Amino acid sequence: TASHYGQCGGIGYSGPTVCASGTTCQVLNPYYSQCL
Ligand SMILES: *[C@H]1O[C@H](CO)[C@@H](O)[C@H](O)[C@@H]1O
Repeated sequence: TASHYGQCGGIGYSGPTVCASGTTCQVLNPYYSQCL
């Protein structure tokens, strides 16, 4: 799962896009999306 304050789903990020319970993937920039 994506981590809190970690990148959740940006362009190029092939990692876990689904956040952990209690956190939400929020796109801050097109390439940087942070799980808050
Ligand atoms: C927070 O941790 C997760 C794995 O638990 C990463 O995928 C994420 O990019 C960030 O390092």
